[PDB]
Amino acid sequence: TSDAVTFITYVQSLKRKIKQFEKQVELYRNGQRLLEKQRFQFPPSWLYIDNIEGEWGAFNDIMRRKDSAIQQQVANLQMKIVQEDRAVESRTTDLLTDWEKTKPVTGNLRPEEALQALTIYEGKFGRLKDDREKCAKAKEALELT
Amino acid sequence: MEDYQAAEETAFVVDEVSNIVKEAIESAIGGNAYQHSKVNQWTTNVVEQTLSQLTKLGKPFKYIVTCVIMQKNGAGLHTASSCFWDSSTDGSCTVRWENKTMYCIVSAFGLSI
Amino acid sequence: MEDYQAAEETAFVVDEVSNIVKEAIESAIGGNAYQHSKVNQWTTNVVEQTLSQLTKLGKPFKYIVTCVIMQKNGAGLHTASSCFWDSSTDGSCTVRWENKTMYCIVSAFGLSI
Amino acid sequence: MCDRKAVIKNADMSEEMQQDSVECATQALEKYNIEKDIAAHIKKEFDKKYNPTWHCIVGRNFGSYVTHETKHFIYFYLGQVAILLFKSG
Amino acid sequence: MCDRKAVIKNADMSEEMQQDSVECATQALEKYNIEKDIAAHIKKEFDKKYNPTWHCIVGRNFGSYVTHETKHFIYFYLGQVAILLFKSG
Repeated sequence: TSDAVTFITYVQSLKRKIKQFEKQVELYRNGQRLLEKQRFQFPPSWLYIDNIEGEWGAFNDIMRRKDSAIQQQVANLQMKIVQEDRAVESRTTDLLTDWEKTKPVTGNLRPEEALQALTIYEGKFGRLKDDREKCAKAKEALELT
Repeated sequence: MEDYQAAEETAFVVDEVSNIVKEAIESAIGGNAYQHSKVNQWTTNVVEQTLSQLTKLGKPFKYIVTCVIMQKNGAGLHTASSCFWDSSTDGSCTVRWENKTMYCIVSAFGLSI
Repeated sequence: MEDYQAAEETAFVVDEVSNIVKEAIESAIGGNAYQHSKVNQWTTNVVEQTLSQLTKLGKPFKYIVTCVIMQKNGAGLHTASSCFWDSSTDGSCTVRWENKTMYCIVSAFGLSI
Repeated sequence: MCDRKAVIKNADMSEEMQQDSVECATQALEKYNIEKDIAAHIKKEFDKKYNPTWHCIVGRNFGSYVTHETKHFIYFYLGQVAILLFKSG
Repeated sequence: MCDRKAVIKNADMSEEMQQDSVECATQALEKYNIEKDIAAHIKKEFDKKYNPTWHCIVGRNFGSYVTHETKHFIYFYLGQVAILLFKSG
């Protein structure tokens, strides 16, 4: 759903543009009017105005019918993200405890075997950090939770 | 005479199970056309009504009711059920129901306690 | 410790039944495409293999195997099943498999004898 | 050749086969005088070309409300002849 | 109530759906005045009852050959109001 809510965020970014494009069409639907009363010989590949205005109206209607609808049903997504970030916090606490236990600060340990153990720790810690940042970014993108 | 009556009381009659399933489908589906969002809803109602009637029978057997709702778009329909039980006391009934736009097959199994 | 082992032996292991079901589906079907003349053979082979491996377990469970095969044409498919038994002994398992052009839903029910 | 300029009054379609609709309706109008047979020829030609199934009407004084397949709808004019062709079914 | 009679030209369908069409589409005609809006009624309503995808055409003088599913074609005259309605989906 992250990617999904990404597009959800994306579609909000389009809304203004929609209005923008809409008014362009408005200005467009004015200018092309002059086109017929300036006696223009319309080319065949030239698509005609009513075609695109109808399909664009249908475009806006379908978008505001289904994207909006799928946007309200986000509570399940809300609780999914909530439990995901609780799991992230739990794993962060587990990693904190693992770090406190695993401290190789003593020099009696053979340096490179402790280096590889710390490398395994850093790999799983990087995965934990990736999970945390992904959950935070999904939360702020969805922005309802 | 009493033994036959007791056996019929304790026997899995296919006719009444089929009638129960048909009534459940009629009450939950009836003449309604197919919508993708309420398939869960009719499947739940059909199975619930069927199991409720079957347990209202009081007839001493474990019940299994499965419902498959399919749409008339050229999709092929095949439901096969071969099982292992005691044939003398355990039974089954498959009810296949149609409207202008939907298949609905409900399979009911009754097994000895 | 012995009691736990015996209970597991008489338990309806949903994972084991699901593994048997998926093995039967793969052996009977594999990666072949849709053929309406092959649906009967595919369903029958899946059901009989599932029955054979469930019986090879040796558990005191009456086994009920149902198979649903539907070729992908955009048709949303739901199979629902709500039943009645003593849930501490009997179990059920629904395995759904799909490839580029197929859906197959297999329901296996084990009821303690 | 009678230059019947086409103005397409509604479409969800690609432009190439919209002009294909224009040309095919031009040929059908030049070939037949029966509006029924105009629809016959245009509909058969499209069913043959881009795989069935369409529905075509030709008339003068008409409205119609339709559900069609995406990229599979056109409604234009040739001369005084309103021509509609959509795909659904 | 003006008995605008459903005088029938072409039909492969049930008399009941024929004549249900007749009352409710006449209902369409009665409140409204506009051919396309009458079509909006009639096609939307049988997408409601006899399920999508219907296709309706309201006019007076046209030629339409279309494909319709079995028992799904009505084409007749209600006054000079020629009414065509077929299912395709």
